[PDB]
Amino acid sequence: DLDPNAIITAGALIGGGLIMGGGAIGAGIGDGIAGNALISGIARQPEAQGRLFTPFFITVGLVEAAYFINLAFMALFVFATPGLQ
Amino acid sequence: MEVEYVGEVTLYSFEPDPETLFDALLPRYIATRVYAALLEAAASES
Repeated sequence: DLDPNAIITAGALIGGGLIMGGGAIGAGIGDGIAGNALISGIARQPEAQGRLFTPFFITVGLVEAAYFINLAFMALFVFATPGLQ
Repeated sequence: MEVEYVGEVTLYSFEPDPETLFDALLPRYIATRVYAALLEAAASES
């Protein structure tokens, strides 16, 4: 038989897995690198923290927004699957 | 130059590295001290 909807769901689940895996890798690595920069900057300068948080927040936002877009589209994939009949 | 350790009182950044700067600076410090001695002796001579 191989009900078509079963194949659709399997493909959607694998696609969501890929979306989330890539999003997690990107978010983790980017946040780690930005935090590395922040920690080094604060280590060099005690009071730098106040002004360094601003660019660090910009970077964290730019990375986390990309990750959460992938989150939303995975939710789309596994809950409202395009092309499902 | 015996190293004198005074107890205590944003760290500096050193380009390229502190070791090279120290190596290039010690001879300059010795020359500066010799110059100070020469000036001091000139004043004493006058």
